[PDB]
Amino acid sequence: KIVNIGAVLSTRKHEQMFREAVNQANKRHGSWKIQLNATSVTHKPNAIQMALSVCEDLISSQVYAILVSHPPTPNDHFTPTPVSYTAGFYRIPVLGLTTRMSIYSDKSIHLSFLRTVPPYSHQSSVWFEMMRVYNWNHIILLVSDDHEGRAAQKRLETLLEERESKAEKVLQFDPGTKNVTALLMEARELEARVIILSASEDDAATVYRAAAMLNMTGSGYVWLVGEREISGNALRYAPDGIIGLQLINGKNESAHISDAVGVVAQAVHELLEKENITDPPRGCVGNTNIWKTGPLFKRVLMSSKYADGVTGRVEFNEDGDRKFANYSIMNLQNRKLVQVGIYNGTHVIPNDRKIIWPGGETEKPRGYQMSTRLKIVTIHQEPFVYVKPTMSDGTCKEEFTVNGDPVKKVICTGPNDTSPGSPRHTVPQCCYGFCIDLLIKLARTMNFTYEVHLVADGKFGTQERVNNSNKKEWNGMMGELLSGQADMIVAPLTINNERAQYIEFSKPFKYQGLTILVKKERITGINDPRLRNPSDKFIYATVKQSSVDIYFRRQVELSTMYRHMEKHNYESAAEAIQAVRDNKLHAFIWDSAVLEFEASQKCDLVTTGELFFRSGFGIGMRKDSPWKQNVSLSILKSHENGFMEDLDKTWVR
Amino acid sequence: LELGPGGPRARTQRLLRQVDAPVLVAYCSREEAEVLFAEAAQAGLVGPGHVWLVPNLALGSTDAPPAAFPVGLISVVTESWRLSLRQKVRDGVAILALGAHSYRRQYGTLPAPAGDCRSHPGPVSPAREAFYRHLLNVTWEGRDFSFSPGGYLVRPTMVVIALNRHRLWEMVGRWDHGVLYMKYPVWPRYSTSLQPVVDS
Amino acid sequence: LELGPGGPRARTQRLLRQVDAPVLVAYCSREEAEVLFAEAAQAGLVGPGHVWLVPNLALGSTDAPPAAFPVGLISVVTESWRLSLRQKVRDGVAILALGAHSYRRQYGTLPAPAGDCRSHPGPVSPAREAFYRHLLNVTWEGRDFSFSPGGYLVRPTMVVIALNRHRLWEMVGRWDHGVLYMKYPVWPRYSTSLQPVVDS
Ligand SMILES: *[C@@H]1O[C@H](CO)[C@@H](O[C@@H]2O[C@H](CO)[C@@H](O[C@H]3O[C@H](CO)[C@@H](O)[C@H](O)[C@@H]3O)[C@H](O)[C@H]2NC(C)=O)[C@H](O)[C@H]1NC(C)=O
Ligand SMILES: *[C@@H]1O[C@H](CO)[C@@H](O[C@@H]2O[C@H](CO)[C@@H](O[C@H]3O[C@H](CO)[C@@H](O)[C@H](O)[C@@H]3O)[C@H](O)[C@H]2NC(C)=O)[C@H](O)[C@H]1NC(C)=O
Ligand SMILES: *[C@@H]1O[C@H](CO)[C@@H](O[C@@H]2O[C@H](CO)[C@@H](O)[C@H](O)[C@H]2NC(C)=O)[C@H](O)[C@H]1NC(C)=O
Ligand SMILES: *[C@@H]1O[C@H](CO)[C@@H](O[C@@H]2O[C@H](CO)[C@@H](O)[C@H](O)[C@H]2NC(C)=O)[C@H](O)[C@H]1NC(C)=O
Ligand SMILES: *[C@@H]1O[C@H](CO)[C@@H](O[C@@H]2O[C@H](CO)[C@@H](O)[C@H](O)[C@H]2NC(C)=O)[C@H](O)[C@H]1NC(C)=O
Ligand SMILES: *[C@@H]1O[C@H](CO)[C@@H](O[C@@H]2O[C@H](CO)[C@@H](O)[C@H](O)[C@H]2NC(C)=O)[C@H](O)[C@H]1NC(C)=O
Ligand SMILES: *[C@@H]1O[C@H](CO)[C@@H](O[C@@H]2O[C@H](CO)[C@@H](O)[C@H](O)[C@H]2NC(C)=O)[C@H](O)[C@H]1NC(C)=O
Ligand SMILES: *[C@@H]1O[C@H](CO)[C@@H](O[C@@H]2O[C@H](CO)[C@@H](O)[C@H](O)[C@H]2NC(C)=O)[C@H](O)[C@H]1NC(C)=O
Ligand SMILES: *[C@@H]1O[C@H](CO)[C@@H](O)[C@H](O)[C@H]1NC(C)=O
Ligand SMILES: *[C@@H]1O[C@H](CO)[C@@H](O)[C@H](O)[C@H]1NC(C)=O
Ligand SMILES: *[C@@H]1O[C@H](CO)[C@@H](O)[C@H](O)[C@H]1NC(C)=O
Ligand SMILES: *[C@@H]1O[C@H](CO)[C@@H](O)[C@H](O)[C@H]1NC(C)=O
Repeated sequence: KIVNIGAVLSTRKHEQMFREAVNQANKRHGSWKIQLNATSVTHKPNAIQMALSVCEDLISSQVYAILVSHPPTPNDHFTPTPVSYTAGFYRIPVLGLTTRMSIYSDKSIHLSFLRTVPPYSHQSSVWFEMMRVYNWNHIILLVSDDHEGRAAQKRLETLLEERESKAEKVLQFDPGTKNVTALLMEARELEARVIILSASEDDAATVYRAAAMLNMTGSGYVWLVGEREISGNALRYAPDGIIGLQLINGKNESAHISDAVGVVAQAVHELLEKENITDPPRGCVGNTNIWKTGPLFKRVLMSSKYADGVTGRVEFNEDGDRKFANYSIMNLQNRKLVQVGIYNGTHVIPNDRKIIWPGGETEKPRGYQMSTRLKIVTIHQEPFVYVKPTMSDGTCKEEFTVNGDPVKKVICTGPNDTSPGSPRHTVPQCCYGFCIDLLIKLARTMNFTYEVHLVADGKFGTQERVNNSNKKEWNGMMGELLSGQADMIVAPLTINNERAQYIEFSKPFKYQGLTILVKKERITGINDPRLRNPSDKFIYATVKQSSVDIYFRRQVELSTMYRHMEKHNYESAAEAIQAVRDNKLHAFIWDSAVLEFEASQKCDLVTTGELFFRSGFGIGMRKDSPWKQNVSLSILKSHENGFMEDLDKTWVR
Repeated sequence: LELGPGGPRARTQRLLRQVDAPVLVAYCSREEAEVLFAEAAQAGLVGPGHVWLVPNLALGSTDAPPAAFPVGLISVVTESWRLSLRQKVRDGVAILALGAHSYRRQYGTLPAPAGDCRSHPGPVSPAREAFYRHLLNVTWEGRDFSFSPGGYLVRPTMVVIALNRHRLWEMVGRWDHGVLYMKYPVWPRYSTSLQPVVDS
Repeated sequence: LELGPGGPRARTQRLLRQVDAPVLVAYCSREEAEVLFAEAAQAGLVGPGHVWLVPNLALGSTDAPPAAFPVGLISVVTESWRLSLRQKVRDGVAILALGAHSYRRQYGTLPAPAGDCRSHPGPVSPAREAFYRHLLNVTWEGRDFSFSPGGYLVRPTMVVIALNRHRLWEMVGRWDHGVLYMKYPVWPRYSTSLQPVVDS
């Protein structure tokens, strides 16, 4: 039983190393009557003629596997593809020795393909490790629009989902296009200072020069790149201090040849010990069937641990890519690529030298640049945020408390009255109350200035699916905060599970629940028979697109009440309270604090039943906000000493 | 699961013995489909109370289905599934001709023919890129053949077919303009696997 | 599985690669145990995500566990597993002496000596049966040696032992009366040789 192996190499001397390696494997693994034969051909310029020569020289023989190298002249995925098709028709495994493209790891296209060197997509994983080492959470991902960039982005995002984190934003730029500065401009406006680039060498050079022109290479910024962006024309224009990484062997053709021959020999011996091995087709012409053993040979080849390689342990993952590779972390110090670590498959260990960050800093830079100007969206809630017209000269009227102390007020910008009568301009008005005083104390404590504006549509926020939409999106304050119009929500925003998935909440600054307001006390909460038996006689509803609507929608037992309420929901709390007082609405379901304050101050109305959904109000911020901890600590301290009690006495007695 | 010639027949029967569901959606090739359906019948997963839905990959040669395929198996194909080879060839040649017609009418000249197996130019010529663009969106005899950037069809008329009692693939539903049209108000379950009775 | 010495190995290796259970209970002799554990190591069922439990029969001399046995193998033995031969002989002679002493205390005479091989005493001779009954229920040094009518130890004090990292049969739990008292409130798991990996 003679076993024949084939190879497509470049220099015709690599063929001699291939023959020497096959001789070594044939002696180390007992020859007996196994006789591992070796045949080889050289790469050809024309791809079609290369495929035809693959049929005529290698497939014509009883080849069990084909090795394929990469010519020194850069042609990217062009050169190893033809073999992968011709050998892929018959399910003959083909091992790439130096190819790095991610398209060859897609087993639906390149069926019988394996590789001894990981693709570029795996450079994301090592990046992830650094994000764990230096605790970087807010990152920008600058990937090219080609398939390789998309693969890198997908791999990094999948890694981040396990950690349950997210990239700040992803910027896909068309390959080979100039003036990507516009995209970079967006990266400048973000709060993240870490940029992870995945592009070709020319695109890397373009991005480097554009970032240099925009002062993105200064202090506080961190650049993470792969080997494509720190070699060739990219290295010359690379800004100082960037961190790239290189595979240890990478371009060592001979080491990969030896390792591949070793793994192939081991797999061949195992396969012939398995019996029922049939025979390769012996010629492309005539034979139109796949090789029956092919899938079994590939399955044996993938499940192989050749822990004797020149390049270390040789093992494959679920799609043939080399698992557990070694990377060297390189830092550009004074126009020299100094090695400042090694990624040994699972961790990165710093060994020598000192990391020089792009701004010349000698200390680890944080991955964010929290601003001082804070755009704060707020809503008009009667005991928390009073909104009043300002006087003719553009300043708030001086007013003193009943105790005799000045009332702090802020200048908000809101939509004057409802939409039809509005002149459609953000008129400046005067905002004050519980939440405004809390915000003033919080800004004084945390040392940040602010500008306050009202929510455009006057809704707290919910998820809705408009017809002919590909996805649902938050409206109101939640949509404003998620879209970026606001940086922080200072309003009676209820904390619930639906909002918490997309939004970070501070520790509650006020505990309350849900209650029912009625005119003139004949309802026993939401367990009352009339509540569960709706009729046209009894009308009850809440404010549209609020926490109460979310609460009622998510309960199957309350579905009929949800339908009845939805048929008559109101636009705002004040309108529904007025409707209740005007005998137009019988019961109003809302927050305990607002409803209790309304009943106490206005009289003529009473709250009924016990609180049936206890929660609290919290300051809403974007996910993984750097100062979420500081806001929570400040709120806890305010609760502890006296501040919340003082606010309660002053505003809502 | 794991299908294929012979293979490890165990551990697929064990897994198919713990499938408790009224509706099953399967993905496999033709031979793997036959193996899976033989295993499922051995595991009592066919008959009334079980509905199978598969894409076109599992089907092969719609003219003659295997004996292992259960009746009531549901798949979705394109409208040209019932057309003859001559009609398919005519439709494809019509697509090419209409694309050439639109390109000539908009540019004022016939498109340049293709090259050879010789040295390839490299960068794509603007003429080749424009002919491709006019070749994508083509409508012919009412039904449109708009092509995706990925090279497949966008918004085609789709036909939901199912295997009837007579072991023949027959049309059951239509999908035009994003609106389903089914011929059965309630899904018929006339399979004759009531030997255990409890199976239903 | 056959688990015979030097026989069909591919047949059992095929089935051992299809097992997905995280806890495996085995029953075999010592040699079959070694063969089974070797094949399981070849099939990757020995790692930190697999627990093997076997009765006394599978193991042999606990003083020298074989190399094929994985760490964390669990078995249950009697409380005399760590006793020397002299101590066990003393316990047995004590049981016989206490039975004879009870029989004499009730009947006022020592039990009659046993017969001979060159005869067959067809009747049970209730003098013998009474002595057997007295031999059944015996307590000694605060240990219950009560014997079942099936002639084996009933309600005995059992201990649960396991093979630790140093490849020694360490004691883990006790079976005092009908209550389990075992160390290790969380079961420790080792990655093959070392590195006591912790569950995530
Ligand atoms: C790819 O990696 C190969 C091994 O990792 C490497 O082969 C090695 O080549 C070196 C010389 O470049 C040989 O070392 C020779 O010279 C030293 C110094 O005197 C002697 O100590 C050695 O005995 C020897 O004469 C290594 O022996 C050789 N190792 C092997 C296993 O081949 C290739 O050079 C690398 N190819 C590249 C980097 O392109
Ligand atoms: C949340 O509150 C934290 C405590 O007030 C605060 O940590 C403090 O951060 C400042 C930096 O602004 C540190 O000041 C040190 O660093 C600066 C700049 O590097 C130096 O100029 C100073 O001389 C000083 O060495 C404080 O030391 C540090 N306090 C503690 C206790 O660690 C956080 O920054 C706050 N979070 C925010 C604002 O998002
Ligand atoms: C063993 O491999 C050698 C290649 O080293 C094969 O010899 C080639 O055979 C083909 C077809 O007969 C010729 O086109 C080549 O010119 C030969 N190469 C050399 C260097 O002579 C040989 O056929 C193989 N033997 C077996 C039994 O497969
Ligand atoms: C590349 O893009 C940049 C940024 O969009 C262009 O620079 C702008 O060009 C417009 C003219 O359309 C002018 O407003 C200014 O010259 C630039 N404005 C800003 C805000 O940058 C540039 O013209 C584009 N083309 C190149 C660089 O060749
Ligand atoms: C990455 O490189 C390190 C060396 O820096 C490799 O570690 C050595 O690998 C050889 C090869 O088997 C062993 O003989 C040594 O004992 C290893 N040394 C140490 C300290 O572990 C490592 O194997 C390489 N990565 C891979 C996946 O092989
Ligand atoms: C509150 O913030 C202001 C400005 O944001 C700080 O004023 C300057 O902050 C920079 C930031 O490092 C310092 O370098 C300057 O020295 C500060 N100015 C002065 C006059 O000291 C201010 O220090 C902050 N207050 C704190 C941190 O307590
Ligand atoms: C099919 O698509 C092509 C490509 O968009 C259309 O060609 C365009 O025709 C308009 C005139 O109506 C020109 O202004 C565009 O420049 C053409 N595009 C290109 C890329 O040349 C063509 O009209 C479409 N066919 C139909 C029937 O609408
Ligand atoms: C062990 O069991 C034997 C057999 O039941 C007990 O012997 C009996 O003792 C009672 C007590 O007076 C007598 O009435 C019976 O006649 C005895 N039967 C026989 C067959 O001897 C003995 O007492 C038990 N020992 C203990 C410690 O409980
Ligand atoms: C970048 O920094 C230089 C340094 O002086 C400055 O002149 C230039 O205006 C900066 N570019 C900006 C702010 O866009
Ligand atoms: C090997 O092939 C023979 C004939 O093709 C067949 O009878 C036998 O079952 C096969 N052995 C396997 C599948 O283990
Ligand atoms: C705001 O709206 C009121 C209507 O109540 C109007 O009287 C006032 O002039 C408006 N303010 C403007 C347009 O600045
Ligand atoms: C779908 O949404 C559009 C958006 O304006 C609307 O005009 C149309 O009437 C909607 N169709 C419905 C509700 O059937």
